[PDB]
Amino acid sequence: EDVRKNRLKPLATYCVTNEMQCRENSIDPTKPLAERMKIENCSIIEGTGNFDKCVSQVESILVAPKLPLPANIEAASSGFESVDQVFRFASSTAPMFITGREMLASIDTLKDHRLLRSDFSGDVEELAEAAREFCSSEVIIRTDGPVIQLPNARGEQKLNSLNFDLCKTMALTVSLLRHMAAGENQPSFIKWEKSIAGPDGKPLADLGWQVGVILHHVLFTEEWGRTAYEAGYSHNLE
Amino acid sequence: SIAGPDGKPLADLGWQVGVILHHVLFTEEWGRTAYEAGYSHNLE
Amino acid sequence: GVDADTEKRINVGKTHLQTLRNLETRCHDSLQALVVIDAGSSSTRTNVFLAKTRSCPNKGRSIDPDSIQLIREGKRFTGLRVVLEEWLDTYAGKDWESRPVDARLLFQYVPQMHEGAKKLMQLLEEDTVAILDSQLNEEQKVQVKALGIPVMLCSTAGVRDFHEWYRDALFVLLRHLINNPSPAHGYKFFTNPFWTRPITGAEEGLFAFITLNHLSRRLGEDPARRNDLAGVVEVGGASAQIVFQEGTVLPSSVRAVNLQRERLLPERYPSADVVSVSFMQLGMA
Amino acid sequence: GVDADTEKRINVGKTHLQTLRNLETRCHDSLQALVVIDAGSSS
Amino acid sequence: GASAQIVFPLQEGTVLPSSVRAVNLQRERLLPERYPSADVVSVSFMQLGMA
Repeated sequence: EDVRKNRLKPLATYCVTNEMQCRENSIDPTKPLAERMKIENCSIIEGTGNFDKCVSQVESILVAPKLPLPANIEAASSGFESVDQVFRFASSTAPMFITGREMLASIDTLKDHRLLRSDFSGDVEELAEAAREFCSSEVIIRTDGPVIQLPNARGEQKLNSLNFDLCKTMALTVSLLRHMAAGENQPSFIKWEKSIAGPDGKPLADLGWQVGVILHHVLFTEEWGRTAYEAGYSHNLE
Repeated sequence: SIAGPDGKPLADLGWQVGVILHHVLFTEEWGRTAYEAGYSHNLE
Repeated sequence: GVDADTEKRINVGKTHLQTLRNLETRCHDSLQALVVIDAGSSSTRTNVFLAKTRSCPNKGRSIDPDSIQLIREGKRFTGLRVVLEEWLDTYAGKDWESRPVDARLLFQYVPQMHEGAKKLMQLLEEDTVAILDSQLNEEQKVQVKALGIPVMLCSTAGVRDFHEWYRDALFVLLRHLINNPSPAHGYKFFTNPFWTRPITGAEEGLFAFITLNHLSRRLGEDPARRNDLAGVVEVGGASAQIVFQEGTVLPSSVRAVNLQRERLLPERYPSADVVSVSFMQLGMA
Repeated sequence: GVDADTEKRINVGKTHLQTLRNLETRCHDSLQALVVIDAGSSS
Repeated sequence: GASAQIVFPLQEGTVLPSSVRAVNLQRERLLPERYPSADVVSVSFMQLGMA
């Protein structure tokens, strides 16, 4: 019930057309912080278990919203307001890599339950067929943690703080791949990776912004030599 | 010896100061050999 | 006999000078450590890296890009967002979130923000040294300490700007803590406003693109076709990024991000015009 | 009184950051030694 | 007649929100590097033009 532990806090804090765009997305800036993120006339959330309805909602709210958020144009950003407009005007045939802890887990969970084939092709309908069966699963209270019972005896797994919201990420993967296919140009291959292996067989470093930050300073031979070697640690010395 | 602004000479006459300056004055080359490479160059 | 003794003795003396003359002219390789502090909305953790430096005469010192390898990623400590939030609860009152509080009045509690940042920095220094002492051997430590360790503390998308002065001043204090480390360990940690700086979602996506192409051996000096680079779709905790045909007619409202012009890649590396987009609304939280 | 206490306390905190921001931007002077060995016919 | 323009030198060390961008004359190839660096608030409005 905490204000800091609330997931709507980064959206509530940030919220000419910016004031209008926030209000239409239910985040009224004029309203106080307490009722800004508090859902009006709601007390209980009940799971209906429908993947196709989840996909359409993720599409209408997150992926392709009719009234999107400002999405400002900085020195690093291109300028696109939403995902749907990116693959519509700027689609490329260049290979794609889908990263993210919750994103990778969405594909792995379907693979381990035999619903998704061992060969990771990246076909939207093959991914949607496997997720439709998994997300329509029953929940029963057990002696050693709650279990996710798959329909027509496909399998079972323990329910945790990272497994219940996994189906929303599965809908995000389906919706995002649907926009990639709809565009003029389609990528060479669609792959899911946690880390890229080097020439030795083992990865040198993990995926993220980490290596990019090093390189963008390191690659500039003259500037790196002046700050890291000419000045060095000897700079901050009295 | 030539006296400086304080009244006392900074260094004695000869080739000594000239050898220092002819390496020192070249800002880029001096920074590459004396600071970029430095003493850390001859290290196994 | 006497001829075999004389010819070998001369050869040993000749090869001795040849080896000595080579040491002066040839390039020397030295091991260097690189520290990157991953400061986020959830946690602030250290990342220790290793690289090979090439010391050539009249050319200077440069890091081999392919030699960059991560050794160990540190433990998850309290985020920078919480550090300032606790500073606002104690020195401005819990009402700060809704009730308007003057920023000028909080300028008197600056050394109190320094003490709060000191508490986190000492733990990050302790964790880094623990990795360096356990992962490096004795000969490696001689090269690592003598050169100096550059630190790159970056606060990613998720940490709020606060719209005042709090976050900007905290970074000035953080840099001072890094530039003044414990002399006990011997590891010369240092930084500057260029390395230690707050980063945005769009910037994070661009660095993630440079990382992916470097590890896949795609990003290099020799061009294959504009270099053949692979795109990335990273859906993180706070923000999601999409960074990725040829000479396409693009609208005026949207600009194609050139990594060379934006000072992210040098002129010697092939030109890369990419579509860089970041959305906070698609991030996990 | 309370106004003189608050205004001075803010000023000390403001001048603390001003000095810290200056150290990062301003140039630093360090003493260095240079050795020249005069090798001749006599000594 | 058609459109109104307002171009002026930017305040030294402004807030500069990510919604807007500062137009550098040297970076936009309008002025050479030998001339002093200048960042301006360059805006044009069709709705404010005389006609």
